[PDB]
Amino acid sequence: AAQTNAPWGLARISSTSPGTSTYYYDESAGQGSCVYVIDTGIEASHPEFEGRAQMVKTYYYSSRDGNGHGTHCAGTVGSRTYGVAKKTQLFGVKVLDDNGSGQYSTIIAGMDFVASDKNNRNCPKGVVASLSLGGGYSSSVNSAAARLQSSGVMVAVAAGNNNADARNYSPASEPSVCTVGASDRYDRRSSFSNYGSVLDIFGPGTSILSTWIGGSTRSISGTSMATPHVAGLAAYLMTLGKTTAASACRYIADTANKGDLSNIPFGTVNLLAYNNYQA
Ligand SMILES: [Ca+2]
Repeated sequence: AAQTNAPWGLARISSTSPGTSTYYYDESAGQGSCVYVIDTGIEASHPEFEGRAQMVKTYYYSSRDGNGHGTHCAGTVGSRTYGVAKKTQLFGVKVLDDNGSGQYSTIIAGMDFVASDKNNRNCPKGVVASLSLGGGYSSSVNSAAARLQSSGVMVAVAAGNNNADARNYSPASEPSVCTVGASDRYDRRSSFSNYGSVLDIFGPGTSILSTWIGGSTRSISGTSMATPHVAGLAAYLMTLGKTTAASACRYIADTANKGDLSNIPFGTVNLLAYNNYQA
């Protein structure tokens, strides 16, 4: 399949080189997979989700996304125009309030929720979780991310936006999950992207167009935006039968564009997520 004039990040993920604008992907499109977006929520009613998004949990007085952040992320995962996995099922878990904030304790609870909740969902091709959030190092937060992963969910997390070593952030520093740095359309490490040995992969994160609340769209930037590209990619690859929740991060690293990014600090992987799709 070919989507012309796609957001640059979608095009980049199906390309061996920067500077193209068409997104190429197998039409299976992540059908039969599920992605949990653990964030400010999802405006499920957005036309771009086509009935494939649902709120499953909130820790606040509402499950609506009163921010837009969770909605943007979900859109990059699986909206029809702005999504990597255009046919995946999207499940929203509101651990972050409408200011985008959340106590670590609620975030942990949300991770443990998904690990159980996938047993109440129909996801024959596999389960992915996209965590575009983080804070300072916490062993409890990392442990929760490690449980979610061990349970059979492909866990993708943001490296963080401090232009700093991600070892000092959680869940970014957890070894057993997929930690995702950000790049721009010229293949530079995004100026705010964290780095370090704990990163597993980079995805598009600068100037990323996706869905927003009020049924609109906008371009914003962050390792928050890179993460859902990798999450959507994993879901897509799982439906293709190429990989599984336990091996998807490795598989993506293995099949990545390699050595192509600039301003990657010494000791950080130079790998850009790539679907290796041959149209
Ligand atoms: Ca990691």
